[PDB]
Amino acid sequence: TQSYTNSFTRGVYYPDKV
Amino acid sequence: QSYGFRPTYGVGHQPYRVVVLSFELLHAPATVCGPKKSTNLVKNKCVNF
Repeated sequence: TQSYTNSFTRGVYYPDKV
Repeated sequence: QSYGFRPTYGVGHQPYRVVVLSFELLHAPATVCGPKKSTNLVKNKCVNF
C-alpha cells in the first residue's frame, strides 16, 4: 500500500500575485 | 460561562463591542474599492493616474 519515491525538483509555486 | 448585563449598571459595566477590519493593500486583484468615480483611460500622454 505504501512506497517511497523522490521529488527531484517538484513543489514550486508563485509566492505572491505579482 | 455566560455574562449578564442590566440597564441599572453604571459606567464600564455597560455592554461594549469590538470589530476588526482586516485589510490587504499589497499589489493584488482588487475586490473592494472606495466610491471614487472612474474617469476615462487617456493613453499615450504624460498624465497622473
